Amino acid sequence: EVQLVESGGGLVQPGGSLRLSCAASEITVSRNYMSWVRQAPGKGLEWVSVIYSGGSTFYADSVKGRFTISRDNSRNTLYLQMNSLRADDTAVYYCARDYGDFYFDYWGQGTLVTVSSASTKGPSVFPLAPSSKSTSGGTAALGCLVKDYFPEPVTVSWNSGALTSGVHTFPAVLQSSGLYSLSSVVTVPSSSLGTQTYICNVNHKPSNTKVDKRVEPKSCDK
Amino acid sequence: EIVLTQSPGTLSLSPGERATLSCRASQSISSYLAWYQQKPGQAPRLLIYGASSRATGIPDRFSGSGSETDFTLTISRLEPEDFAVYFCQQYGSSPRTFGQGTKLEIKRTVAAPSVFIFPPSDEQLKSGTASVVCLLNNFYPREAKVQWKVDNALQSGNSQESVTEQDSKDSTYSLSSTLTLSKADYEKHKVYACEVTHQGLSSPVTKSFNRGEC
Amino acid sequence: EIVLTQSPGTLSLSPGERATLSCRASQSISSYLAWYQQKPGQAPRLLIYGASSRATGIPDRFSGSGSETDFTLTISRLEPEDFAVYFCQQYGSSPRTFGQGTKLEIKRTVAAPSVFIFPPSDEQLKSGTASVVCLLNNFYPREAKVQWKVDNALQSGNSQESVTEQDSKDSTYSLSSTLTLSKADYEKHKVYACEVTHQGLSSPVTKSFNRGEC
Amino acid sequence: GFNCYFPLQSYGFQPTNGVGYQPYRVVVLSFELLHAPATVCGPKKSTN
Repeated sequence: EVQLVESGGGLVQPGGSLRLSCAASEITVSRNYMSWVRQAPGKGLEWVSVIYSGGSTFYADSVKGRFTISRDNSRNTLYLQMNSLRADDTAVYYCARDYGDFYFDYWGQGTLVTVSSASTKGPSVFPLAPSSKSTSGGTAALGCLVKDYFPEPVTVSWNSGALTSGVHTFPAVLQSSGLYSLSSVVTVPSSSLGTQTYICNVNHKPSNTKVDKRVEPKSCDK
Repeated sequence: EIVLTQSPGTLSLSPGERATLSCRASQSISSYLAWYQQKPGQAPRLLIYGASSRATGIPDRFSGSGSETDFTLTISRLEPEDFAVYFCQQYGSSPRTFGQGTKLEIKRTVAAPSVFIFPPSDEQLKSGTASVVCLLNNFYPREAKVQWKVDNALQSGNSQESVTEQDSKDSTYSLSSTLTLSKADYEKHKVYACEVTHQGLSSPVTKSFNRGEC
Repeated sequence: EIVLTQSPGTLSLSPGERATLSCRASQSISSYLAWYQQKPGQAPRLLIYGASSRATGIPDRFSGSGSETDFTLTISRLEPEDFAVYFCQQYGSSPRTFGQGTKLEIKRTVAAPSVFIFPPSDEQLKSGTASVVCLLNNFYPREAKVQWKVDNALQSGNSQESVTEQDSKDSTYSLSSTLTLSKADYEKHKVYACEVTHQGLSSPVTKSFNRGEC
Repeated sequence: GFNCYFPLQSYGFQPTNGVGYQPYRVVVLSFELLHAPATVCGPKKSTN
C-alpha cells in the first residue's frame, strides 16, 4: 500500500560530505511531519531530527552544526545532508512519517551508511556444488560463498528472485583483514537438479558490484 | 533527557499462551507511551499508543496498560509470526528517545540439525588461503555445540562460527562454523573432523573427511 | 541558440567524383560557418576557413559554399583518404554551436557477406544463459540485413548489433550479431537459424544448425 | 478517516501525573504606542 522509496547510503571518509534522501509513493511529504532516526547494531536506536508541516526544523543535540534536514517540493522528495561524521555515527538511517504526538506511523526499509577512511572493495563469490548424496531424497540444499569485500552489506538473489521458499542466508562477519564475509543457501526439489541449474545473483551495492555464479551437481565422487 | 527501562531482558513463551511486557521510566509519561514491532530485516511497525489505543492494522490479541511511569503490555494467544523485538517510545520531553528493546521467542519443540562439510575450493588455494566450513541447519534450540578436530588434535582456536536467525514458519535455528587455514598448514594436515552435540540428538554425532578426498 | 542541420543523412559514392555536403541553420547569418573532418577514432581536423577559404594543409579538391542560411560543401575527385564523417560548426555568435554530422563512403563494387554461425561455448551453457553468434564478413553494401530464425520462427528482435567502419583495403564491411536466450528457453526449441539478405546475392542466404549437434 | 485528520487534539489532563505536564494558565500582556493619546497610566502619585 503506502510506500516510501529510499535512496543514498554508502561509504564516506571522515571529514567529507553526503546527501541522503527518500521519496513518497503516494503521500504528501510537504503537508505532514517528517523525521529521521538512525539505528546502529549493538548500540541501539536514536531520534535525529524532524521538519514540521510549517517547514520549521528541530534537531537532536548530538548532530548540531553537523546535520541538516530539508524538503524539496519540486520533486516531493525529503532530503538530508551530512557534515564531518564520527565513527560512532556508523548506523542505518531510516525515513518515516509521523503525525502529531509522534506515532511513527509508516516507515521505509532503511539504508545503511558507513564511515571510514578505508576505500571500497569489490566482492568475490565462491559457489558450492551439491553433493551426490543430498540428491537421495525429496529435496537438496544449494548454496554459495561471498567474501573479501568492503563494506557490509551484500544483497543476494537466486534465479533473480523467482523462487520464494527454501532460501536461507547468513549474516556477514568481520575478517581480521577488515573485510567481511557471508553466505547463502536455497532449498529446491530433487527432480530438477539434473535438469534445472540454479544461478545466484549477488549485489554489493555500496561498491555497485554484481557477481553471478551457478550451482550444478557436477560430480563429487572423486 | 528521560530514560526508559524494559523488563524482562528476555522473554520466551510457547504458542497459544499469553505474553506480558512491562516498561518503566525515570519520570512519568502520563499514559502517552507507545509500542512498536520490528522483525529482523524489516521496518518497524506501530502497535499501540498511550495506555490502550491499539493501532489500526493490529489484531485484538495485543493490549497494553499502565500509568505513572509503570506501564504493561499483554498479548494473548501467541502466534508464530509474533517473534520480534519490541520497542516503547517516550513522550515526556524534547528530545525524545526510546528504550533498549525486548526480544520475544517462541518455544515449540526440539529437533536435530543437519550437518554438512564443505572443502576449500580451487579459487581459494589459488588465492593462497584455504578455509573449511561446517553447516548445522534446522535445529532447536539456538545453543548447539560443535567442535573441530585436526589430525586427532583439538584445534579450538582457528575456527569462527556464524549464527542465523529464527525461521518463523518452522521455529528452528541454524549454525555455520568456519575453520580457516594457511596453504602450508592445509597441505601438511590431512584428516579433518567436526564433533557436534545437540539436545535434539539422541547421541553426539561426528562428521569427518580426509584431505585426500579432494 | 542557433541549430544547424547537415544533409543528406549519409553520403555514398565512388571515388574520383564530386562531393556535395549541404547544411542549414535556424537563423540567417553571413559567412559564419566552417567544416570539420574526422576519420573515426581520430582527432577532428579543421577544413575550410569561413565559407570558401581553404587551410594550407588541405589540397585543392575541397570547396565550400555559403549563403544567408543555406550552406553547402563541395569536394571533387574523391579519393580513398577521404572516407570519413563531416561536421559543421558556427564561427558566428550565439554562443557558438555545431551540426549533426554526415558520413562519406567510397564505393567500388558490391560484395556478398561471408556468413558463419557458431554455437555457444561450454562456459556460457554452464552459466545458465545461452547465446548464438552469427558473423558477416567483407560485404558492401553496409546495408546488409541479418535476421534470426528459431525452429523456422522469426526471432530477430532478441539481438543487439554493431557494424565496423569501412575497410580501407577491401572496401567492404563486417557485422557482429548475437542471439541470446535463457538455458530453458534455449532448450525449448530445437533448431536455430539466421537469415541474411544482401544485394550481391540473387536471394537471401540462410545458415542453420540443430541444438543436438552440440 | 485515514490520511483525513481532524485538525485539533485534546490535552486529556490527569491529576496524579507529574508537574511538567500539568495544566498551566498563561496571560500575555502587550503594550502598544501608536501616534494617539495614551489611555493607560500609573496610579500612585497622591499625597496629602
